[PDB]
Amino acid sequence: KVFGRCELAAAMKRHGLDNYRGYSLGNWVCAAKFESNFNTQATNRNTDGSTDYGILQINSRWWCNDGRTPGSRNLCNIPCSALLSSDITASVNCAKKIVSDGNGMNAWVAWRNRCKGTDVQAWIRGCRL
Ligand code: NA
Repeated sequence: KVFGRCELAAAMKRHGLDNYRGYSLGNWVCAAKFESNFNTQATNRNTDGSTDYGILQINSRWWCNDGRTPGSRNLCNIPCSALLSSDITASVNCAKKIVSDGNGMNAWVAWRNRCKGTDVQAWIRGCRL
């Protein structure tokens, strides 16, 4: 599923991401834009041989099982394929664990490089939430 911007903002807010670990809704929407372009089916291979899955490009190195990432963990206890669903529940549940791991949203290199310190409220502008 390719989410619309306000459509994803609503879904994230319903699933309690708005101000989760102190990160406002616009931070999450911004991260999703630059990680996946709001596409739940987005996959990208990393240089280390792990893969990033779904709207928030969650990494098989630590967070989900894809069966092809040697010496990797599955800390969200989910198949990485579950992170590609039209229903973002799994991605949001897993993202809550990631952002709690100690470095906040710096875990998402695209958030640090493209969203951090920017006017992230622009990403929820005009949305009925
Ligand atoms: Na894994």
